[PDB]
Formats: sequence, C-alpha cells, structure tokens
Amino acid sequence: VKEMPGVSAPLGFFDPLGFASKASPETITKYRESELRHGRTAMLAVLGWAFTEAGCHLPVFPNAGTNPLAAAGQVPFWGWAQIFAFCGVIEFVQAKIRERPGFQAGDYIGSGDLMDEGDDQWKSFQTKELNNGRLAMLASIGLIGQTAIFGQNILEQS
Amino acid sequence: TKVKILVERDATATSFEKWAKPGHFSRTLAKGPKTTTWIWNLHADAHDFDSQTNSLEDVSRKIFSAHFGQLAVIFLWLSGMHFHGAYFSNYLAWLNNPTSIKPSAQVVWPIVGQEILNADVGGNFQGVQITSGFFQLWRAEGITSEIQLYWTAIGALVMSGLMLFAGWFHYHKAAPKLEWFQNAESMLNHHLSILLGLGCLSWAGHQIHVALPINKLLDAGVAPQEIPLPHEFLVNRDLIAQLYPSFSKGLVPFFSGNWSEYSDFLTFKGGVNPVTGGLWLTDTAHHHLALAVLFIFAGHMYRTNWGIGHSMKEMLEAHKGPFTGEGHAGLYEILTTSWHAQLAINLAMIGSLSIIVAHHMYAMPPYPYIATDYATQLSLFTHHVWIGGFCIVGGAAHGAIFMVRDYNPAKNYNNLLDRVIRHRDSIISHLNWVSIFLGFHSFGLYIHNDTMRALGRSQDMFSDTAIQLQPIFAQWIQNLHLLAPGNTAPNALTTASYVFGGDVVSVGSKIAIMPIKLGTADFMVHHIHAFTIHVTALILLKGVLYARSSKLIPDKANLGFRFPCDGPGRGGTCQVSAWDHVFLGLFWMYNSLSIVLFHFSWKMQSDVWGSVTPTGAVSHITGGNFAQSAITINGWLRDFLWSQASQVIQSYGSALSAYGLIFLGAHFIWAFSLMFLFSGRGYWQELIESIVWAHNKIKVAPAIQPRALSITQGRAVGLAHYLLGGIGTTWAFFLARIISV
Amino acid sequence: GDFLVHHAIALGLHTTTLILVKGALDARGSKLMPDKKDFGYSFPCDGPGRGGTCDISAWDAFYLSMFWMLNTIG
Amino acid sequence: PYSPIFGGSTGGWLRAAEVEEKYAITWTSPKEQIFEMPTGGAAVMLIGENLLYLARKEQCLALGTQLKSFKISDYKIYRIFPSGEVQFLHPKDGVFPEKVNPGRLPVGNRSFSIGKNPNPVSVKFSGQGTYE
Amino acid sequence: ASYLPSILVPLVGIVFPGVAMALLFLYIEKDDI
Amino acid sequence: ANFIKPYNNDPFVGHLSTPVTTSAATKAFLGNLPAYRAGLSPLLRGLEVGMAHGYLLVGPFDKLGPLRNSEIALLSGFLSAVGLITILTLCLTIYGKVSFQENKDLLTEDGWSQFTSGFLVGAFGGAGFAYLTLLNL
Amino acid sequence: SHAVKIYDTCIGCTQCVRACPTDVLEMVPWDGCKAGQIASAPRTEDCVGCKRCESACPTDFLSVRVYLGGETTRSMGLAY
Ligand code: CLA
Ligand code: CLA
Ligand code: CLA
Ligand code: CLA
Ligand code: CLA
Ligand SMILES: CC1=C(/C=C/C(C)=C/C=C/C(C)=C/C=C/C=C(C)/C=C/C=C(C)/C=C/C2=C(C)CCCC2(C)C)C(C)(C)CCC1
Ligand SMILES: CC1=C(/C=C/C(C)=C/C=C/C(C)=C/C=C/C=C(C)/C=C/C=C(C)/C=C/C2=C(C)CCCC2(C)C)C(C)(C)CCC1
Ligand SMILES: CC1=C(C/C=C(\C)CCC[C@H](C)CCC[C@H](C)CCCC(C)C)C(=O)c2ccccc2C1=O
Ligand code: SF4
Ligand code: SF4
Repeated sequence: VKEMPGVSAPLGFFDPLGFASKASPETITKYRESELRHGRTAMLAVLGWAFTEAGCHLPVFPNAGTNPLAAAGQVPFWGWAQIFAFCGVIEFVQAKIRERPGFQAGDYIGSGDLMDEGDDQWKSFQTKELNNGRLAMLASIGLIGQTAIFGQNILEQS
Repeated sequence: TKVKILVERDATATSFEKWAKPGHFSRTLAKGPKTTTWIWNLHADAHDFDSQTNSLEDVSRKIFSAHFGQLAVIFLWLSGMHFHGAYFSNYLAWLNNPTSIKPSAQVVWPIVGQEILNADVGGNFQGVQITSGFFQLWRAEGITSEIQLYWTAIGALVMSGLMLFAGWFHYHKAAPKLEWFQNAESMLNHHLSILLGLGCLSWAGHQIHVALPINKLLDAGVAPQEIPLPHEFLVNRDLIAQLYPSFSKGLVPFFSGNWSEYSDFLTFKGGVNPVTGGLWLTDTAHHHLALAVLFIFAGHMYRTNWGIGHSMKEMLEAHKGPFTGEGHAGLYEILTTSWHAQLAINLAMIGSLSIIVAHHMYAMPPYPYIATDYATQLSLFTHHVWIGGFCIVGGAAHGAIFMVRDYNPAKNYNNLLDRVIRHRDSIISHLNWVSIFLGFHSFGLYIHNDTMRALGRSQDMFSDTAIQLQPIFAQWIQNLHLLAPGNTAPNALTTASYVFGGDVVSVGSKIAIMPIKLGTADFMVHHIHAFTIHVTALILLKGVLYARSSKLIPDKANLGFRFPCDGPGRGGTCQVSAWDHVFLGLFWMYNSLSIVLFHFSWKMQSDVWGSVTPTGAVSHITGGNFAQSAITINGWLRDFLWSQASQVIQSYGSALSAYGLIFLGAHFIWAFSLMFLFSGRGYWQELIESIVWAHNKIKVAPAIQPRALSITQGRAVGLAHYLLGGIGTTWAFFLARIISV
Repeated sequence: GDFLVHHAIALGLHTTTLILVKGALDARGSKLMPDKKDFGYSFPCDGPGRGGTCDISAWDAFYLSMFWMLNTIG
Repeated sequence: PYSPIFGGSTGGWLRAAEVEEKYAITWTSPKEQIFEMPTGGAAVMLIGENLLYLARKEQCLALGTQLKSFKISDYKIYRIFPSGEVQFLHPKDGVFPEKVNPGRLPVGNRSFSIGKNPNPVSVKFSGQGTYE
Repeated sequence: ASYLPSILVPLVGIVFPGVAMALLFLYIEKDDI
Repeated sequence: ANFIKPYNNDPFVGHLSTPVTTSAATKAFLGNLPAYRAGLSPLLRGLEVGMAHGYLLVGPFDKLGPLRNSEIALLSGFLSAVGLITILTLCLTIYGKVSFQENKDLLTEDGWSQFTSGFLVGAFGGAGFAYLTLLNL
Repeated sequence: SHAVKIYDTCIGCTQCVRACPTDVLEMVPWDGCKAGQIASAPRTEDCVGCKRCESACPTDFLSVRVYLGGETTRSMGLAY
C-alpha cells in the first residue's frame, strides 16, 4: 500500500517489478515484515562489522580482532547455537504478538494502541527507520562481498 | 532596540532611621519583640527578599546590590590574604628554596603561650604553616617581590571599596528596572564574550608576557633578585626573544595566519614540568587563549538588538517529542520570572564544577611546587569537595523553594515540569530501588569481607588474592588515555595526566605524581560512592517533587516551604516539608563526601605520595596497604583512622597542638549537636518554664519572654553543629596528618 | 584526676536526675499542656500549635534521660 | 465524559478504591481554566459540570478549598462504595459547616471548662479515658 | 556427648526459628480468634 | 505524537499507558507467562514456575558456595538449592493459608494449594535437571 | 477513630471549622456565647488527628481538644 510508512524518498513509491501491485493485504504485510527484519538485522550487522574492524573485541575473543569473516570461525558451534536460540525466542515472542487482533507490520510496540492519535511525524520516523535500514542492508551485503572478493578487509583500503 | 538600559534615579533614600528599627523589612517582625523567637526570626528572614515584597523589581534590586556586597567582601578577603603574604610571610625565602621552606603567612601574638603555634617553617621565619597554596599561585604569576604583593593588596582594597560603592549606588541612587534584569540573551552574551572570554584573553596575555619568562628564568635557577622586573619584558622585545625566539617575528605571524611560529610558547606537550612538578606554563597559555576564542565566539550566539542571534524562548519551545507532550514550553518564563529556579540551576552547576576542579587539580598539579606540597594538595581537594557538596544541596533546596513558591500550574500545562510531577511516584520508587540495590551489594561486599576475614576464610573474600572484582571498564579507559598521545591526540607529546600511566614524576626526591592502579578495593569504594550519591539524590529529589503535595498532605504548598509538621495525625507527620528533606540530604551529603575524602586521602598516601631514591625505588607513606586493607570495615577503622590519627593525638607540645585542640573541640561540637537533633521542643519549653519561675521569684523577668527554639530552628541548629563538628574533626585530622611532613 | 572524674560523675547523676524528675513532676501537666494527664503517659506530641510540642510527654522525658544514663555509666 | 481534561498521572487512586471507599467531587465551572490536581500537576476544568475521582476525602476537600478560594466555585463531595452505594458527604445540609444552620445538633460537647476533667485514677480499669 | 551439638544447633538456629516464625505468621494474620 | 496516555482511558487512576506498561510486546510477553497464561490449571502454573526457578537456582550455590573449590561442589549446590526450595514452599503454603482464608483462578485456597504442590515438584525437578546437566559438561 | 471534644469556653469564632481539612467540625446554634454558635464534631470518623483545629483556637486553652485513639484507614491518612 502507498499509505504505509517508508514511501517518503526521492524515488517515491518504488515498485518497478509488480510485487505489491495486486498483492493481498496479507502478502504486503509479510513483505513489510521481511523488509523490517532484514533492515534491522543489517543495521546491527554493519555496527558489529564496524566494531570488529576497529579492533574492538570482547576479552573472551582476544586473538581474533582484525577481520570479521575471519573472526566468525573463532566462534564455536555452541555459540552459534545460542545465537540461534536467542533469535528463535525473540521470534516466538513476535509470533505471539502477531496473534493479537490489532497488529501492524513491524509494530511490535503496539503503536496503534499506544499513540493518542495517528500522526504524520510517526510515519516520517518509521520512514527514517526504513531508509536507514535499507541503506544498512545494502551496506552489509556490500561489506561481506568486498571482504570476500578482496581479502584485505575494510579499513585496509578496501 | 528591544534591549535597553532602564533605571530609576534615587530609588531609595539613604538614612539610618531604619538601622534603629530591626525587623523593618518583614511586616510581622516590625511590631517589636514579644518573645525571644522574634530575635531568631530576624536573623532567619533577613535575606528572604521574596517574602518581604510582592514586587519582583524590588527583589531584583536587592539581589543585585547584595551581590555587590558579596563581591566587596571577597575583594576584602583577597586584600587581607595578599597583605599577610607581603608583610607577615616568608614568601621570599620559599621562593629561593621552595622544596625545604614550608609556606606560612600567619603569625600569632605571644599572649598565653600560644606562640608555640609559631612553627619552625624555615627561612629565618616562624609562623603558622598555611595550606591554601597561595605561595604556588603567586609564583605561577611571577611575583618575585613583596612590593608586588603589597600593591596587589592595595588594589584589592580599592576594588572592595568600589564594589561597596557600586552596591550603594545601584540600590539608593540608580536602581535598574525589572525589564533591565529580564535580559537573558544580552546577559549571557556579555558574561560569555567579555567576563569569561576577555578574562581568559587577558590572563593569557599576562602569562605570555609576565608569567612565562619569569617562571622560565626561575626554573633555570636564576635568583629572584637578578630576574628583571615584569615590565622589562614589555619594552625590549629581544629580552624575551632569548627565552622564546618567536617574539623576534612579532605579531605579524598572528595576523598572517602562521600561528605555527608561536609553538615556542604556545605548546601542546601536556604532562607535567619535571623541574617544578606542575603544568607547563606554555600549555596553560595556549589553553587560556583557546578558551578565550571559544568564549568570545559563544558570546555572539544570543539575539540582543540586531536580528542575528538565537532566541532561547523559540529554542526551548522547539524541542518537544512524542514522550514529553509540550516539550520545553514555559521554562524560559520560569527562569526569567523566579530567582529561585535560576539559583537552583546555578548552585547545582557551581557545586559540580567545584568537585570537578577538586578532581582535576590533584591529578594535574597546575602550579609549580604544589604537587610535592602534600599538605596543600589535600587541603585544596577537601575544601573544594566540601564546597561542591554544599552548593549541590543548596541547589536542591532552592529548587524545592521554587516549586513551593514560584511554581504556577496555569503556565506549566503538560510541559516537562508537569509530566515530571505526574510520574514522580515512579521516579522515586525506582530511585529507591536502585539506592537499596547499590547499598545492599556495595556495603555487603565490605561486610562479607569483614565476616570472612574474622572467620579465617580469607580465600572467600572479595580481594585480589580471592574472588576478584576488577574495575575492567576503568582500567580500559586508563589504557586508552595512556595510548592517546600520538594516536588519538597526535599533536600531544604526553598524556593529559600521569595518573592513567607513564613515568613517575618526582621533584626533590618526592613523588609529585605517578600512575594510580585500580584494583578490587577501588571497585568497591567507587560503588560505595555511587550508592551514597544515589541516596542523596533520592532524598533531595523526593523533597523537590513532593514539595507541593503528597498522598499524606494534598495541600502541602499552602503550608509553605519550611514548616515543622502537620500534626500527629495520619500516624505521624514529622519532617514532611521540603526543608526537612534538605535537612536530611545535608546529612547524607556530609556522609558521602566524608567517604570520598577518606578514599582520596588513603589512596594518595598509600599509592601516590611518597619518596624516591636515586635508583628509582618508590616508598609510599603507608607502604601500599590500601589494596589488602581497604576491603573491610575493620581495615578502614584500623589502618586509616586509628593508624593515621596518631599525629593529632600526639600533637600536644608542638606547633600542631592547635590541630589536636580543634580535633577535640570538633568532637565536642559534633556530640553537642545530638542534643538538638534527638530532643524535642516541649521538654525544653517546660524546663524554661521552671527556670522562668526561678527568675521571677527574685523579680528578674525579661520583658522579652524566653522561648525554646522552634522545631525547625532546633533541627537547623542540630544540623549546623553536626556539620561543623564533623568538618572540623576531619579538617584537624587531615591537616595534622599531612603537616607532620 | 579522680577529683575531676568524680565531679563529672556528679554532673552526670544530677543531670539524669534532673531529666527524670522533671518528667515525673510535669507528667500531670505543664503550662504548655495543663491537661497532660488526660493524654496518658506516652503520647507523641500535642501538635505544632502554640510553639510546637515535640517530646512533651513523660515517656519522652524517660527516653531523653536514657541517653544521659548511658553517658554517665560510660 | 464530564471529567476535567487531564493527561493522567501515577498519583491517582489504587486498589483500595476498587475494594474500599472511593470519593468523587462534582462542581460547576463558569469558564475553562487550569487548576492544580491534589495528586498530579495540572488539569483543565470543563465549562459546566466537572466530575472528578479521588482516593481520600482530604484530597477532595483540598481541591474544594482551592476551587473556593481561587475560582469561587461551589462544590459537592460523595463517597462511593464497591457495592454501588453513594453517600453525600461535604455539604451535609446544603450549607457549609462554617455557616450556622438551624437544625444541627451539638456532638462531643462538654458543659465545663477543659480543666475540670476527672483524674485518670478515678476512671481506671473501665474501658474509658478521662475525656469519655 | 560430642555428637549432640551437630544435631541440635541446626535445629535450634534453623528448624526451630523457621517453624516458630511460620506459626507466628499464621496466628498474627489468622483474622479469627 | 503522544505515546503516554492515561491507563484504561481513565485519567484519575494511579497508572499510565507507557510503552513499557501497555505495549503489544509486554502484553503478549506477560500474557504467555505461566502466572498469567490462559487455559492453565493452577497445578500446571506452579509446575512451570518451579521448573523455571529450580534449574535457575543450583548455579549460584554450586559456583559461589563454600565448597565451590572442592570436588563435591555441584552436590552441595544442589542440596542448598533443595533446602531453599523447601523454605520457599513453606512460605507459599503459609501465605496461601493466611491470605485466601474466608481448580479455579490461582487466588483461592485450593487453587493456591495446587499451585504450591506444582511449584515444589517443578522446583525439585529443575534442581535435579540442573544437577544432571552440570554433572557431565 | 480520634475523639474531638468542644468545651463551653468556646467563643464560636468558627476558626476551628475553617482550619479542618477533613470537614469533621461544624457550627451549631447555641446560647451560651455572644456569637450564639458553638463548634461540634458530629463526624469524627473522618478525623485524621492533625490538630489544626487546636492550633486555630483563640481561647486561652483550646476549647476544642483532640485525643488520638484507635486508628483506621481514614484516620491513618492512607490512600491505600
Ligand atoms: C579580611 C581578612 C583578614 C583576616 C582574617 C585578618 C586576620 C588577622 N590580621 Mg590582617 N589585615 C587584613 C585582613 C585580614 N586580617 C587587611 C585587609 C589588612 C590591611 C589593612 C590587614 C592588616 C593587618 C596588620 C597590619 C596586622 C594584621 C593582623 C591580623 C591578625 C590579628 C587581628 C586582630 O585581632 O587584631 C586586633 C583586632 C581587633 C581587636 C578588632 C577591633 C575590634 C572592633 C573595634 C570591634 C567592632 C565591632 C563592631 C561593634 C561591629 C558593628 C559595626 C560598628 C563599626 C558600627 C589576624 C590573624 C596583625 C597580626 O597578624 O599581628 C601579628 C597585624 O599586625 N592584619
Ligand atoms: C587546544 C588547546 C589547549 C591546550 C594546550 C590545553 C592544555 C591544558 N588543558 Mg585545556 N581545554 C581546551 C584547550 C586546551 N587546553 C579547550 C578548548 C577546552 C574546552 C573543553 C579545555 C578544557 C579543559 C579542562 C576542563 C581542563 C583542561 C586542562 C588542561 C591541562 C591538562 C594537561 C594537558 O595535557 O591538557 C590536555 C588537554 C586536553 C586533552 C583537552 C583538549 C580539549 C579539546 C581541544 C576540546 C575541543 C572542543 C572543540 C573545539 C569543540 C567545538 C564545538 C563548537 C565548534 C560548537 C593543560 C594545561 C585541565 C587543567 O588545567 O586542570 C588543572 C582541566 O581540568 N582543559
Ligand atoms: C548563592 C548562594 C545562596 C543564596 C543567595 C541563598 C539565599 C537564600 N537561601 Mg539558600 N542555601 C544555599 C545557598 C544560598 N542561599 C546553600 C548552599 C544551601 C545548602 C545548605 C542553602 C539552603 C537553604 C535552606 C534550607 C533555606 C535557604 C533559605 C534561603 C533564603 C534566606 C537566607 C537567610 O535568611 O539567611 C540567613 C542566614 C543565616 C541565619 C546565617 C546562618 C549561617 C550558618 C548556619 C552558619 C555558618 C557557620 C560558619 C560558616 C562557620 C562558623 C564557625 C564557628 C566556629 C563559629 C535566601 C533566599 C531559606 C528560605 O526559606 O529561603 C526561601 C531556607 O529555608 N537556603
Ligand atoms: C550506619 C547506620 C546506617 C545504616 C546501616 C543505614 C541504612 C540505610 N539507610 Mg539510613 N541513616 C542513618 C544511618 C544508617 N542508615 C543515619 C545516621 C541517618 C540520619 C541522617 C540516616 C538517614 C537516612 C535517610 C534519610 C535515608 C536512609 C536510607 C537508608 C537505606 C539506604 C539503602 C540501603 O543501603 O539499603 C540496603 C541496606 C543496608 C546496606 C543495611 C545493611 C544490610 C546488610 C548489608 C545485610 C544485613 C544482614 C542480612 C539482613 C541478614 C538477614 C538475617 C538477619 C535478620 C538475622 C538503608 C536502609 C535511605 C532509604 O531508606 O532509601 C533507600 C533514605 O532515604 N537513611
Ligand atoms: C537458658 C539456658 C541455656 C542457654 C542460654 C543455653 C545455650 C546453649 N546451649 Mg544449652 N542447655 C541448657 C540451658 C541453656 N543452654 C540446659 C538446662 C540443658 C539441659 C537439657 C542444655 C543442654 C544442651 C545440649 C545438650 C546442647 C546445648 C547447646 C547449647 C548451644 C546451642 C543452642 C542449642 O542447640 O540449644 C539446645 C538446647 C536444648 C535442646 C534444650 C533447651 C535449653 C534451655 C533449657 C532452654 C531455655 C529457654 C529459655 C528459658 C528462654 C526461652 C525463650 C526462647 C524460646 C526465646 C547454646 C550455647 C548445644 C551446644 O553445646 O552446642 C555447641 C548442645 O548440643 N545445650
Ligand atoms: C588580581 C587582582 C588585581 C589586579 C588585577 C589586574 C591588574 C588585572 C589586569 C587586567 C588587564 C590589564 C586586562 C587587560 C585586558 C585587555 C584586553 C581583554 C584586550 C582585548 C583586546 C581586543 C579584544 C582587541 C581586539 C581588536 C584589536 C586587536 C584591535 C583591532 C580590532 C579588534 C577590535 C578586533 C587587584 C590587585 C586589583 C586586586 C585583586 C584582583
Ligand atoms: C536471554 C537473556 C535474557 C534473559 C534470560 C533468562 C531470564 C533466562 C532464564 C532461563 C531459565 C529460567 C531457564 C530455565 C530452564 C529450566 C529447565 C530446563 C527446567 C527443566 C525441568 C525438568 C527437566 C524437570 C524434570 C522433572 C520434573 C518435572 C520433576 C522430577 C522428574 C523430572 C527430572 C523428569 C535477557 C533478555 C533479560 C537479557 C539477555 C539474556
Ligand atoms: C537545647 C535545646 C533547646 C534550648 C536552647 C536554647 C534556648 C538556645 C539558647 C541560646 C543562648 C541563650 C544564646 C547563647 C549561646 C552561646 C553562649 C553563644 C551564641 C551562639 C549563637 C546563637 C551565635 C531548644 O529550645 C530546642 C528546641 C527544639 C529542639 C531541640 C532543642 C534543644 O536541644
Ligand atoms: S512530634 Fe513535633 S514534628 Fe512530629 S507531629 Fe508532633 S509537633 Fe509535629
Ligand atoms: S476555633 Fe476554638 S473558639 Fe473558635 S469556634 Fe472553634 S472551638 Fe470555638
């Protein structure tokens, strides 16, 4: 839908390939959910990539502090298992959210039942989140790509 | 021209008629004394201008002239200090040999044998050793003669006279109108660009032209007699070019933009001067020049008469988000229509700033030969810490006063103040929880360590050789500050302070400053500090928020700012006013600052202050017993209080005997305060009734009937004596412990 | 030394007795509370009226005298 | 509905109001204006009738004093129990207690000076103090 | 003898106070008799 | 916008509908906890709570107890957890017998009794499971 | 609840009634005073014991007196 947040941009509504042109409300809601999940995950991924690149490593990961893709190996299988468990717990919470009648895509704060009235500033700030998230998605995929192709790694003239 | 000068000529007649009518200012006290309570009230409401007139203009004119009077008093105090330095001090002898000569600028008349207090400080001089660091300050200014101190005192006296005359003139002859006072933009521009901007610029000029060359000559070993007078450094440029061969170029680099040519005397080396043990004078000159530039720039931010500038009213109205309703709408009116609000902010900021000064001055000794003067460092730190605490609590009290008196709900609808008042319960409940959590955990660490050490289970304590609580974050910050020179501050040769890391700066075999390592004891004491600060904030914030109303007294505001109670109803309603919250907050602030001062003193004596050998070996005052003894309450009781109290108790028969006498007197006053703190007014009133019967039986009966102190006055007197006793006890303890050296 | 300490002890005994005797004799009423006997032996106060009346009951006299007893025995 | 415009605060009533007596205060405001809540910061009173809820009678009477001494408004106070009962409290007969009202009967009145009360020993072991 | 303290001190300092406080708590707020 | 509005649309109640107090996240998270979940017998609520709090409690005693450095640290920690659980079940029983005195919602004599029995069983289960897990790790 | 008693020394100035925050006191017609009115305490269940009435009394000794007694939710000043 054109009214939902994220639209404000130089491009305006950006749907070259028809995906929301005839999509039922369920499919558009799922598309927005995916966009927000990817965007937030990418924002965190870029921030973590910056943290690792700058040498900022936890005391428990002393040896590996140079290349994030290299650092990924240092994590034992059970560390990744616990990452997955935590993400699954949050996903279970969000699934419990979506059962509530008045759910809007990505509004895990229940803004509809919280705001005194729907506002334009709220839409603009949701758009800010979506835009920084889209940029973070592109930037994170680009970071991984540029570091895989050229092994020198960011901050090393990459 | 919206900003303009408005005054009333001959606002008040000058006469002594009022001086013979005490209590004239207040309507109630003007009727004369019926009982002794009147007397007390006359000294309690003297400066409560807001309660004497309903007009803001009159209160503003009184405040302005009272500030002039305070400036006159401060200038007289400075004049006295400088004059006692010039006529009654060994400043010249200390100049010649600063390390050995002990500063002293006070002499006692021999009248009852008190001349023993005239210590053998040195320099063929006898007097009371001073710990105000005035000698180091004067040396940093390149005084080098007592004529200059004498003229400094004369100028201070003339300035005190001018301040007194200005106060009289601006009350009784030309009193500015209210519209003149309500210029926040113009006032801020003038106080930033000129008072703080040009003040810094002028002091930087002084340092560049006077302090720098004189101190450089002194460090080279030139005797003060052979150092040319400071004015000689302003007439012949070459005479300064020898010291800093960049004047030869003159001021042309400054205007051409080639400021780099001034790096000779405008440096960024940081660290400490190895010779004097203080900060480099060139560093301070560059510092003050940069601050002058910044303050001058910041003084043009606000709009006064020409369109350009910032309107703080619009600025505040603009900042509002979803969570805070109307945002900062109505704060400008609050801060331009009530002196209590402004005083609260200013006192809080001044107190925090004083504490920051205390923390920064010890870590980076700014004056020559102040670092190795252990007595001066400790005195300055503790003095400014106490001043900061008092100012913070005063800011709290005046915030509460504003809330009770100058708060108007009509002009504060759904703004920040309204919302804070509307979730005060949540704020106070959470502050209470965090205070309890901090107290429990932090103090129970000490209790646990004490219990385990008493049970012989040393391996179960929270110590370095036991369960370890390392302040990892503080250590990481210290490491980053250590690595800053060359990487994050590339143009800084040395770290800001040697506390974080580096060499051991020692002057004359005394450790001026060395790195301070943080261990588990530091962790525990820091969390104790946080606990005490949080509790004090709890008390004062609760006093401020619940000053107008509460679930006990829905109409507390009508009762006033300070009142004893609202009767024994609803259970009991003792100490329910905001003034009583300030009364308790003063106790808690005193406790917290006592802990802070003990931490500083013991840590510096055990880990920083000491002596060095030609090889480089370090021997501290207490042998580094802080790590393994500061982790139990018994350790503090034994190794800090009992051990370091030897000097005071054994000071009898020496020049420090005055410190022992004051130690005992402070103990006495502290115990005396408990008489007012514990007891109530009814007992004393009945006792006074019996005593009055005794007087009457002999036809002795004052017309002014005696009365027991009011409840509020009883609490105030108890608190005042409690604070005086505690402060004096620690004052004597520290000064005698740090002057036996 | 024994002389001075004995006079200090006399001070302590006399002051504790002063507190306790004042409490006992004024228990039935004072000019501040002429009807004190009607409020019993132990009551908090009589309110902030007419100057304030904290620690006006006889129980409060005992409570105050306990501090002096401890001090003198010490 | 008739409640004054208020943004809400954490100082309102609590579980005892639901389980024990709650209080209500009604008044009439000629115009719309801001008044200080006994619990929160400030609230706007509607033109015409205003109804407000509280947990203590003292809060209601403090608000009533504010209205009377600032906005010269007459007011009424009621007590509501969980069972639904409503009792009229503050104006007991339509006239304030300060003003004399014929028909009232003295309560707790003693026909002698305060200093003539019996001694505690006289009334001993009976469930009574000297005043009773 | 030399065995009793082990048996009794835990009973007197843990079990006895625990049961005593339980019963006192029950009785204080019994709301009847 | 305005994310803070009176709770339940009642301005005169001592509460606020802040994002922490009344948001889909918190309502759904608390509404699925055993203490508030719908369609649970009080016995099951107690069992869930006990399982959560028993496994949770062995660790502190095991790792920070006086016998932490001995080869029997885990068993001592388990026994301490068991004793504390017994104390808490005593507390629960007395609270139930004092509060609700004159199967259903958890606020009843029988409901609370079933909740306490479930809590004891679940807490002992959690402690035993924590012991089993830590025994080989 | 607290016990509020009014003695015949009262001069019926109404100050005690005005000072009362819980509307415990009131004025009733009387003949033993010049003003023809006397204070009464018909509803002492709402008395909190603040003793404001005593503080606001002109008569030498407190024609209105308050004696604290059994405490209830109302007299204990509890919103809970
Ligand atoms: C402002 C700070 C300050 C302080 C704390 C001191 C403190 C001191 N000075 Mg310094 N002094 C100061 C400023 C100060 N002075 C200034 C500004 C000057 C320059 C004029 C001097 C010049 C100076 C000299 C030249 C000497 C001292 C000396 C002394 C010491 C003895 C003073 C004394 O009791 O003599 C006796 C003082 C009095 C008895 C005071 C007079 C009593 C008056 C009449 C009471 C009137 C009160 C009045 C009724 C109140 C109502 C107001 C009324 C007028 C209407 C003492 C340590 C002496 C010293 O150290 O000797 C070794 C000494 O020789 N001072
Ligand atoms: C840039 C020149 C300069 C120089 C050489 C110094 C030198 C010194 N400063 Mg100063 N200081 C400066 C600028 C400078 N300062 C500025 C601009 C500020 C304002 C924040 C301060 C605030 C400051 C404080 C609060 C304290 C010092 C202290 C010290 C001493 C500590 C020892 C040391 O190595 O300092 C090294 C100094 C630093 C590492 C501080 C550098 C600060 C940078 C330059 C901040 C720049 C802010 C930036 C311009 C913001 C612009 C915003 C605007 C455009 C909107 C030393 C004499 C201490 C002292 O004397 O205690 C006895 C002390 O407590 N300085
Ligand atoms: C900028 C500083 C400043 C200013 C201008 C004021 C101004 C004011 N304050 Mg604020 N206040 C301040 C700082 C300040 N205070 C601080 C730091 C605190 C914290 C303690 C307070 C705490 C405070 C409270 C709690 C109250 C005020 C009140 C007042 C008002 C009346 C003051 C008065 O009549 O003085 C009268 C002055 C005296 C009676 C002198 C007593 C001084 C002390 C007790 C003794 C000093 C001892 C001395 C230093 C050492 C003795 C040595 C010994 C051996 C003899 C006035 C508006 C009162 C008010 O109602 O205002 C509306 C009030 O209730 N203030
Ligand atoms: C040394 C005596 C002492 C002690 C221990 C306390 C303790 C406390 N005060 Mg008090 N206070 C004191 C003196 C003291 N105060 C004095 C002299 C004054 C006069 C000015 C005040 C005035 C005052 C005010 C005005 C306020 C406090 C507050 C507090 C609390 C701070 C939060 C905290 O630490 O909770 C944790 C509790 C402790 C650290 C106490 C020690 C407990 C240890 C660690 C464990 C004990 C063993 C354990 C319980 C074993 C249980 C079994 C056993 C029963 C058999 C706490 C209850 C504040 C408050 O209550 O709000 C938070 C507050 O607002 N106090
Ligand atoms: C008031 C007197 C008194 C006191 C203070 C103590 C104190 C103590 N006894 Mg001893 N004891 C006493 C009388 C007393 N005893 C008598 C008369 C007997 C003969 C039966 C014993 C036989 C005895 C044994 C066999 C042992 C102790 C032990 C102990 C210690 C641990 C407490 C314990 O386990 O109790 C156990 C005590 C009992 C089961 C009997 C009860 C003790 C007296 C009679 C109770 C008095 C109650 C008192 C009047 C107050 C009642 C109010 C109270 C409920 C608040 C402790 C030092 C233990 C020890 O030595 O540990 C190192 C231990 O093993 N006691
Ligand atoms: C300590 C004291 C004292 C003394 C002091 C002094 C003596 C001071 C001085 C001071 C000074 C002596 C200052 C000065 C200053 C100056 C300035 C501050 C300047 C400025 C300038 C400027 C700013 C400029 C500008 C410009 C120019 C250059 C020209 C061209 C253009 C322009 C305009 C831009 C006494 C003893 C009294 C007492 C106590 C206190
Ligand atoms: C994530 C996280 C978080 C949180 C967390 C938590 C809170 C956790 C918890 C956890 C827990 C709380 C866990 C638990 C577990 C439990 C379990 C696992 C249990 C089990 C049980 C069992 C197994 C049982 C069994 C049994 C029984 C029942 C009885 C007997 C028999 C048997 C043995 C069969 C947060 C977000 C804040 C932050 C970050 C991190
Ligand atoms: C001792 C005491 C009194 C009695 C104290 C009185 C009347 C003070 C007496 C002061 C004398 C008469 C002045 C002289 C005092 C010194 C000799 C020096 C002056 C000290 C300052 C006033 C400058 C109370 O009235 C009281 C009231 C409420 C709580 C506690 C107490 C309380 O503790
Ligand atoms: S004891 Fe004193 S402060 Fe407390 S209620 Fe009574 S008169 Fe008021
Ligand atoms: S205040 Fe005293 S004199 Fe006046 S009406 Fe009340 S009881 Fe009578």
